[PDB]
Amino acid sequence: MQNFGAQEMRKGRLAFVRLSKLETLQNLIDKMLAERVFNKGEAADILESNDIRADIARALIDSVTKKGDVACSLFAGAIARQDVVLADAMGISQ
Amino acid sequence: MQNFGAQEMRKGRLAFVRLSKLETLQNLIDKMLAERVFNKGEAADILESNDIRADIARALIDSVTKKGDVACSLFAGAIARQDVVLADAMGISQ
Repeated sequence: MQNFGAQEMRKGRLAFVRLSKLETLQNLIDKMLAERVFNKGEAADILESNDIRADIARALIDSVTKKGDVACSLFAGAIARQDVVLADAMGISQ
Repeated sequence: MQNFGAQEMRKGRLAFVRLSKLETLQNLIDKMLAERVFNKGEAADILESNDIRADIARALIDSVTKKGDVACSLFAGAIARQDVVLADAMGISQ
């Protein structure tokens, strides 16, 4: 441990949100599962960010589609090379 | 090369939003940058509007803070062991 309470964690919040790397966040969450601070449901919730994920997907595919057929065709080739199942669900050749 | 234009891309839109993994999405953004489909400004619009990392960080530190001082102290201990810059910025000594 360290002697560092909730008052001190509130004062450190902005730095933590700004500066923490994603790899650090995943390890911290695993460490709080190992210490029994989190149960699996809580860790799952913290990790889940499907709404932002889907919003990234909308922005990406909408930016591609606006550029027309040649961009869409490059995009579809790249999807096939990245995830075969997603390509197949979309109608893309593999 | 595929011939997979905008029409087909719109018909696969809902599958792409629901089924894409986050790592796929980040890879595709890099690929579309590589292919000169995007300029650096476009690839950053997509990502900077939708920071999953910041979302995970806020949910994490707020779960810990609400559990009180022991949990906060364990959390601070693990931060110090992970990232010395984060630890220094938040007031944690190491």
